[PDB]
Amino acid sequence: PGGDTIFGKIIRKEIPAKIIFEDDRCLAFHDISPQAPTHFLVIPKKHISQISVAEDDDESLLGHLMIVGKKCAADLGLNKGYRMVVNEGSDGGQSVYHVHLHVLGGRQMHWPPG
Amino acid sequence: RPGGDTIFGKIIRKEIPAKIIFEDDRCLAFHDISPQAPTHFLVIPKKHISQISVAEDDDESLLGHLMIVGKKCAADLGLNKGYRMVVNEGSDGGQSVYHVHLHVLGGRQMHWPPG
Ligand SMILES: Nc1ncnc2c1ncn2[C@@H]1O[C@H](COP(=O)(O)O)[C@@H](O)[C@H]1O
Repeated sequence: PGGDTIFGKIIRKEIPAKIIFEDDRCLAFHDISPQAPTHFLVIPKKHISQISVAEDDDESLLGHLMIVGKKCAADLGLNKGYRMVVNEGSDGGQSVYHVHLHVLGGRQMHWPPG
Repeated sequence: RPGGDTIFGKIIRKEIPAKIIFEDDRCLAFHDISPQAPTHFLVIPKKHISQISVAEDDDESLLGHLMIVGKKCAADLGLNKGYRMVVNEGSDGGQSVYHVHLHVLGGRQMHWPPG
């Protein structure tokens, strides 16, 4: 349950993380390697390894990650905006094979997005 | 009006041209006019939502649908080595069109940080 990645360990509370929000199906916490003054992740508790293998039934859950992300961003005072990112695979630069939504703010985000 | 006032609303109603990848009752996927990767397209809802920060709770399935369509289009376009999904919110996010949309970029190595 939670999967065999470091994010699984975080979900199971086996290793520490700075948790922002939790409910019965997702978890939001600050990234250990922040790329902006505010940088956190929203992850599902269901182990979906990558967005490319998500099913149609996961539709509401994925949207839930975004809504939680939006709400956490507001709570963290990101009133000038932010960027949401999902990485897939090698080219996408996905670092952990557990689906995660990046939320970055507190500075001007630039273009291209990597 | 169905689709809203932005240029994306006009694309939805076929009033200005677009290179469309996928269309159903809830969304539309089309190629970006200023690609930042060899493949770069957008997935947008047909319902006008100005930005992700004002999305409502019952917009959850719709937002998730954008992602599912995004990943399916990516697969259909042969992005087998991966891709990056992006949502720009507000000034710090660099948002320029205030109709919610998901970027999907691939066909090259994406770098970190993501802007
Ligand atoms: N007529 C158009 N057709 C397709 N893509 C567009 C059009 N106008 C703007 N875009 C793209 O939409 C995005 C809007 O910027 P942003 O709001 O930061 O995502 C940019 O990537 C633009 O290149």
